[PDB]
Amino acid sequence: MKNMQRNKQVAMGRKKFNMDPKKGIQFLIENDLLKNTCEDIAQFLYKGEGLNKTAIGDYLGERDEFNIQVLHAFVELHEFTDLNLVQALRQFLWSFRLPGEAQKIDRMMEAFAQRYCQCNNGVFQSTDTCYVLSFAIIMLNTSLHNPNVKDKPTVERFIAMNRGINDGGDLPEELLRNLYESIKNEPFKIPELEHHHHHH
Repeated sequence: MKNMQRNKQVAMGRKKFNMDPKKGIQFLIENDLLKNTCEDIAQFLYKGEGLNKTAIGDYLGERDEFNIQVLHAFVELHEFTDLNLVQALRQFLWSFRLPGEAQKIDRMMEAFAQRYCQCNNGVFQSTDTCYVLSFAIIMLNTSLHNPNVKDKPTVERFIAMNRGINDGGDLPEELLRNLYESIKNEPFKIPELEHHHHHH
């Protein structure tokens, strides 16, 4: 029952963000409860233990000066080390909103695979494949289930892109069918989704 010091901090921390973003952080970083220099700021700011989505978002998806460092710091806090490339490109652009559309995701992707490689390390050749491939899928899903991009690509086409972008990786065909399956079978993606608006 005796409320531990740490617990008391975690609570007050969430409150800050609720009133204003970057407040809960400065607290832990000011009280030594956290490690500044974009070290721990990643494991926390990136998500935290109940941080306001609107807050973390405003900090992730704009520009700033220090923020850019927080993102580059650690690129593996999207809970998908054992999930898969595609599956990651499905649900990983919410809780913040990416205003502008296809334009910033490019850079964010280069660094995405550049650090996320840890998830596999050797599976996607090195890193280039992980990046170039990632986008290939982001487009697939989009064109797949989109009103402004009514196309509905096929698994074959993907393989057509993989068999060349890999630069030698090749990647099992069966894997391409499963990785792409996560999409066709589990549509939806970047913000501004239908999310079943018909609900009257």
